[PDB]
Amino acid sequence: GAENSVAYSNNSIAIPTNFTISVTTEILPVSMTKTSVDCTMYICGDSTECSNLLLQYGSFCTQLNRALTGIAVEQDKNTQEVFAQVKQIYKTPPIKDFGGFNFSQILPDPSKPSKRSFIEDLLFNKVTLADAGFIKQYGDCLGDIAARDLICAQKFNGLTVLPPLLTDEMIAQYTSALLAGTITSGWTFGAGAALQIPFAMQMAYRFNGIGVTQNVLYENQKLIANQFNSAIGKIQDSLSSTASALGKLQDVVNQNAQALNTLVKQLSSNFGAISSVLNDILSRLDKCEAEVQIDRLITGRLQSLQTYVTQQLIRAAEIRASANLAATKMSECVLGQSKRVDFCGKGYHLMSFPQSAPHGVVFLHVTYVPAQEKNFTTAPAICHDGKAHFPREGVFVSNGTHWFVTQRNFYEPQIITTDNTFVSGNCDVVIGIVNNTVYDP
Amino acid sequence: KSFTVEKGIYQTSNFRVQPTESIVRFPNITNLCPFGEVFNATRFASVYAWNRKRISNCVADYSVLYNSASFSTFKCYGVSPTKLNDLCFTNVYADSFVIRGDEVRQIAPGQTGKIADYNYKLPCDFTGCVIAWNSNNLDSKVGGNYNYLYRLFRKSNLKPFERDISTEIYQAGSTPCNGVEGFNCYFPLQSYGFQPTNGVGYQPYRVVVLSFELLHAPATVCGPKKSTNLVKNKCVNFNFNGLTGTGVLTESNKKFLPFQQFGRDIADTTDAVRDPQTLEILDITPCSFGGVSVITPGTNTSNQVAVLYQGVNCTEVPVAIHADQLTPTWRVYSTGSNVFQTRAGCLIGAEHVNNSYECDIPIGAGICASYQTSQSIIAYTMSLGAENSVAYSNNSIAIPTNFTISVTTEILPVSMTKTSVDCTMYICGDSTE
Amino acid sequence: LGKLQDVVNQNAQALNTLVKQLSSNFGAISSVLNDILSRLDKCEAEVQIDRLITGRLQSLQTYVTQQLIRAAEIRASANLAATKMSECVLGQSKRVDFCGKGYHLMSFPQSAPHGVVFLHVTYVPAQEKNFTTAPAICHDGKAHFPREGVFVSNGTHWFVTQRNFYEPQIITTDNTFVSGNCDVVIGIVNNTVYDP
Amino acid sequence: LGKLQDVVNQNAQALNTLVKQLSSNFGAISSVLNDILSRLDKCEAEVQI
Ligand SMILES: *[C@@H]1O[C@H](CO)[C@@H](O[C@@H]2O[C@H](CO)[C@@H](O)[C@H](O)[C@H]2NC(C)=O)[C@H](O)[C@H]1NC(C)=O
Ligand SMILES: *[C@@H]1O[C@H](CO)[C@@H](O[C@@H]2O[C@H](CO)[C@@H](O)[C@H](O)[C@H]2NC(C)=O)[C@H](O)[C@H]1NC(C)=O
Ligand SMILES: *[C@@H]1O[C@H](CO)[C@@H](O[C@@H]2O[C@H](CO)[C@@H](O)[C@H](O)[C@H]2NC(C)=O)[C@H](O)[C@H]1NC(C)=O
Ligand SMILES: *[C@@H]1O[C@H](CO)[C@@H](O[C@@H]2O[C@H](CO)[C@@H](O)[C@H](O)[C@H]2NC(C)=O)[C@H](O)[C@H]1NC(C)=O
Ligand SMILES: *[C@@H]1O[C@H](CO)[C@@H](O[C@@H]2O[C@H](CO)[C@@H](O)[C@H](O)[C@H]2NC(C)=O)[C@H](O)[C@H]1NC(C)=O
Ligand SMILES: CCCCC/C=C\C/C=C/CCCCCCCC(=O)O
Ligand SMILES: *[C@@H]1O[C@H](CO)[C@@H](O)[C@H](O)[C@H]1NC(C)=O
Ligand SMILES: *[C@@H]1O[C@H](CO)[C@@H](O)[C@H](O)[C@H]1NC(C)=O
Ligand SMILES: *[C@@H]1O[C@H](CO)[C@@H](O)[C@H](O)[C@H]1NC(C)=O
Ligand SMILES: *[C@@H]1O[C@H](CO)[C@@H](O)[C@H](O)[C@H]1NC(C)=O
Ligand SMILES: *[C@@H]1O[C@H](CO)[C@@H](O)[C@H](O)[C@H]1NC(C)=O
Ligand SMILES: *[C@@H]1O[C@H](CO)[C@@H](O)[C@H](O)[C@H]1NC(C)=O
Ligand SMILES: *[C@@H]1O[C@H](CO)[C@@H](O)[C@H](O)[C@H]1NC(C)=O
Ligand SMILES: *[C@@H]1O[C@H](CO)[C@@H](O)[C@H](O)[C@H]1NC(C)=O
Ligand SMILES: *[C@@H]1O[C@H](CO)[C@@H](O)[C@H](O)[C@H]1NC(C)=O
Ligand SMILES: *[C@@H]1O[C@H](CO)[C@@H](O)[C@H](O)[C@H]1NC(C)=O
Ligand SMILES: *[C@@H]1O[C@H](CO)[C@@H](O)[C@H](O)[C@H]1NC(C)=O
Repeated sequence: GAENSVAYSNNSIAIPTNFTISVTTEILPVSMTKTSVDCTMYICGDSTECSNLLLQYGSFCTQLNRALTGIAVEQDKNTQEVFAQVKQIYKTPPIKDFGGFNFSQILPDPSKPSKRSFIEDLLFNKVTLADAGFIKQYGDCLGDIAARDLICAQKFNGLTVLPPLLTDEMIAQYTSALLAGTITSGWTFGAGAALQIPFAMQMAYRFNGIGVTQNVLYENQKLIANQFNSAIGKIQDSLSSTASALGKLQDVVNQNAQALNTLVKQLSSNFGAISSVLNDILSRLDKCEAEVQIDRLITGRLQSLQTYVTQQLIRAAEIRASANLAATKMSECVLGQSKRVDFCGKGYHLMSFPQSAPHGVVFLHVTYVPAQEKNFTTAPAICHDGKAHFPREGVFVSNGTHWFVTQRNFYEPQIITTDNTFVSGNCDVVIGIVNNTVYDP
Repeated sequence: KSFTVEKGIYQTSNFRVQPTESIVRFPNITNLCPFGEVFNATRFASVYAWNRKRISNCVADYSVLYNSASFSTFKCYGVSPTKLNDLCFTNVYADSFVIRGDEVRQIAPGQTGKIADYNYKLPCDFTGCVIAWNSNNLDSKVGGNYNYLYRLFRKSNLKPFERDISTEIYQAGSTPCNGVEGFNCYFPLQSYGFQPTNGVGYQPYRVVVLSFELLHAPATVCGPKKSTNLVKNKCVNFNFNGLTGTGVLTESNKKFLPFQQFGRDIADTTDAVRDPQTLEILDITPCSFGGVSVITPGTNTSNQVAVLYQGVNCTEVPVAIHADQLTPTWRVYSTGSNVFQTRAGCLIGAEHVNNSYECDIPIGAGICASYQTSQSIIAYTMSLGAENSVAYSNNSIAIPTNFTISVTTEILPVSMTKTSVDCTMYICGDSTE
Repeated sequence: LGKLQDVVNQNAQALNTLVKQLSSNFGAISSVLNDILSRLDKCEAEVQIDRLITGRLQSLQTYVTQQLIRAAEIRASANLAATKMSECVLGQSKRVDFCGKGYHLMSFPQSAPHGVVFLHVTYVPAQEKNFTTAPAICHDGKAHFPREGVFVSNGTHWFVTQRNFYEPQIITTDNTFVSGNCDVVIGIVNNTVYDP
Repeated sequence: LGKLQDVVNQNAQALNTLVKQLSSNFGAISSVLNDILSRLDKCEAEVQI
């Protein structure tokens, strides 16, 4: 990266005088495809003799089905714990009098039949084969036999994709509830019932939270609002242009589809048998050698299924980790203001907004970034009349002529007074103290 | 694999359907095969000049051979002999010759000796079968037949199914003898002496090797079975050109090349067949369509259930499930009054309810089911929760005046059982071997 | 205590599945080593027993793999429990909904078979009242903002109140602070500020 | 720095176990492909391999 050398000195401080309000998009997978498998059909193409031979294994694919059902239940659990943080389905007021902040892009659009917002619509467009499962209805596999779609081969070999419990509309409704609570009630709708608060005052709370006084909001409200709106516009273009915006989700989709395709391809292996087709074996050999060849094939295909289930358990563990992270982010950044650094964006965290996405969630972290800075001459304390003065909040600063106190993250100089500072002992122990006079009102 | 099922929705294996009928469809050919020419021949060829005969447009009855001919050895590789009636053979060649009795063992894959290296070699990956019978009363005369010759010397062993009828003098020694006989170079072909009185191992044996390959090409030599009709749109035990399987056969649209009869998908199972009689194309599908999930309150509560079929259209459920092949206890669940078409699929056995409750048994796609009391199973779109609309205004604030001190229990697992395994005892029950 | 009982059940079920999987032939003539070793001589006993050994070793490998998955999950839960004990028992956590629904006061641990139980004691504001608010107060041309709390009105007079409890107190110099003139802030109202 | 050295050891041990597991017969006549391919003709070489 760019080599840099900060101009550190023992009495020089860089204080900001201006800021920016950034909006950072960041995307977490939450769930994956609730795959299910019929062991009998996959291993044996509904032939009686192979089924009879598979009968004496029995416990193996009982275990496999148990594992896959656990995975599916875990996926539903993941989605619920991420999105169903609350249960009171709040709705936005008809009036969007939010102090100049424009939420139309993220709030629901009632014109569309589905209540996805604009950004959620873009996100659902960016991921290609999200569903590719339960949507595929029979008859298409018998009507469009010419195309030879992968899903049809998966269905004919017992590999099905179960539908998620929460539909996209229901998840979007949860998201709308979270948004409405965030932008009307502040953080209080997580800690018990939802209160109400004017949005500008909620913003003032957040600014007071990140250690800058509330007044600079009121003094720069319109500007801040404009900045926020512009940031949203930048998101509305940034994820609209490129195609790899939602890579992390599309990769998950691809892994699941690829795994199923590898399984139906692995059906083509001999596994040491005379042929990979049960029908050839059962039409070319009498009972006993058919038993032994079919046993070889059964063991091989059961091994392939066990491999698939093991990889699915690995991937489900990873998705559960990501879903736990998403739940923590929704709890700590949507439902409240997080003091943890770089947990919810690059900069001091103001708020976050959730947006649904296919098999995942998207957080728009709105954050405060100090932008323009000025050098100043500082000193850790002030000696007035033999006693030392230290600031309660802020640091001592000088423009070259006079000294003031300033809050850490914004240049708001104000004259030295008794109430700005406090006194602790004589001024002959502290290093770097300077002389000045302290106004007493 | 237990009686007491608990409350929930379970994915269950497709045992409901059972086949009921068999279909045999063999080509309309009736010419009995030339058994007379390759078995009842006046004279066979010498082993070094073994005679190859194409065979096509046959019906391999081979019960006619039971009447007269008795075969000392009849070994079949790649096919179990009991199945030879249930098959159609594509590229059938008969390789006929005569040897002595002791060398009949050399007509087999992976053998070595005079016959297996210098005269007649079979490949390792040999599909086909070998017949040999003693012929002392035909191919041996007093004084000894010398019409049967074998190649005694060769510089290198033969490749499979390779003939070598050269008669150049074999230079055994290191001095070339320029095309004449004498010392240290011999005439390679030596004549069997088949007296009618010598031992069994020096008695002439006639051998025919039938070489063919199976279930990959248009088969012209068919078995002696009797064809039946074609039952489509119903899952049957089909036997097409010996390819024996079970499934539903339907019409299709594939541009098969003239030299192809079987089509295979990515899984390599056969999917497209060409009917031998009427040169059309058929597609084979399974008759367990796929997911059939069963929804139930757990036993110790009741014994009623519902059934979801994933992805089917509620109109076409009975044909995809093949309800006509099922018992009435299944046909009640195939279709009834309690039809519901979810985007997850078709649900039968529970009445749809326009209300919305926080739900017990999830089904999918926003649908849940529960066993309510009207003591049956209901299905509904699950309720997200209480709709609310906070009364936001730009100068109104809700401040609390009182509080509560709640205590919330929440439970985390920390450890699990420290299991240990002795591999030797588990795998081997303390047996030494 | 479902979450613990499920763990117990998974471990027991896994072991039961293993001893049940001992009953499989794995392509051998029988699933019993004694039958094989009493019906066959050396060489075919070797090959049948090798088939059985490979099958049972595969079953054991499957068991160990599933145990590793489950142990990873338990380690994740144990790391979460350690973090909760550190951040909520040993201290007061500001993270929202980490240690109960509401503002976190404390937590108490309790042991349990193969797990831990946290009693999170938390503060939940219960009864609320509407009020007319304003972000600031213009006294004599300058704007007044509260240090801690928000400006509130019951309809007649204005007070400052801490965020999470209605404790109104009269406007004074020490309750508020001044920043510039009162012609830039939106929503400011007029009132008088007591000076002691 | 045990926690890191253990990771290193696990990776090295895993690779060593793999190259040691190359020495198993797995029910074949021998664990060496060269022995199998020099003692048997095509078909039984196919099945052993
Ligand atoms: C702080 O930064 C903002 C820009 O991020 C400045 O606002 C812009 O100022 C220029 C000229 O004054 C205008 O042309 C722009 O229209 C303003 N941007 C917006 C979004 O309104 C602002 O002037 C800076 N404040 C200080 C004290 O320097
Ligand atoms: C919030 O931002 C949008 C711009 O993205 C403002 O303009 C709307 O843009 C959309 C799509 O371009 C149109 O469907 C709307 O008709 C536009 N609004 C109007 C009044 O025409 C939108 O106005 C902004 N919201 C507010 C309250 O100002
Ligand atoms: C700050 O002010 C005090 C007194 O005004 C200074 O203290 C004197 O410094 C001179 C420097 O030589 C000494 O000669 C005196 O003896 C000191 N008198 C006392 C009472 O301390 C002090 O030096 C000043 N410090 C700075 C950084 O300006
Ligand atoms: C096929 O014909 C070739 C050529 O005659 C044979 O290869 C030669 O065999 C002789 C005797 O072993 C050698 O002296 C030559 O060096 C070989 N020439 C080449 C180019 O290989 C070959 O042995 C014959 N194949 C069979 C199965 O008989
Ligand atoms: C708060 O008080 C000030 C002065 O008492 C008001 O300012 C005057 O408002 C009237 C309204 O028409 C104007 O005619 C005067 O020109 C204003 N004088 C000055 C010095 O500003 C102010 O309007 C009051 N604001 C509220 C919300 O009550
Ligand atoms: C001196 C005795 C032999 C010493 C060498 C021992 C073993 C290796 C040679 C093995 C071949 C044995 C003779 C087989 C002859 C061909 C038989 C046939 O194909 O018809
Ligand atoms: C502060 O001083 C250093 C060196 O004098 C200089 O490099 C730096 O640019 C100054 N900071 C700003 C914001 O100008
Ligand atoms: C520094 O601050 C004082 C305070 O009034 C001001 O008078 C002076 O002009 C300022 N000087 C510079 C260089 O900013
Ligand atoms: C700060 O650094 C300078 C030289 O780099 C030194 O002269 C000065 O004494 C230092 N300030 C203090 C309080 O020590
Ligand atoms: C065979 O021959 C006739 C004429 O090609 C054809 O119509 C018939 O369907 C075929 N099958 C049988 C059993 O005759
Ligand atoms: C073969 O020959 C014998 C007598 O020569 C005769 O009885 C028999 O029917 C013939 N069998 C065949 C298949 O031609
Ligand atoms: C099971 O049956 C017994 C006796 O009827 C009853 O006490 C118990 O509550 C039942 N438990 C469940 C889960 O149904
Ligand atoms: C099949 O499902 C579709 C819904 O997309 C429906 O329009 C159609 O009517 C159904 N087919 C029949 C025969 O009902
Ligand atoms: C349920 O809602 C549908 C659609 O409005 C309607 O057709 C049906 O009559 C309703 N049934 C009941 C019992 O309310
Ligand atoms: C506050 O005002 C709204 C509408 O005037 C009302 O619905 C709500 O009940 C009020 N809040 C309380 C605690 O009464
Ligand atoms: C509002 O607060 C003032 C402060 O004294 C009080 O006098 C008045 O009675 C209160 N009015 C209402 C409606 O609460
Ligand atoms: C608050 O909303 C009302 C109408 O909804 C509006 O008249 C009023 O001007 C708004 N308050 C401010 C400070 O803009």
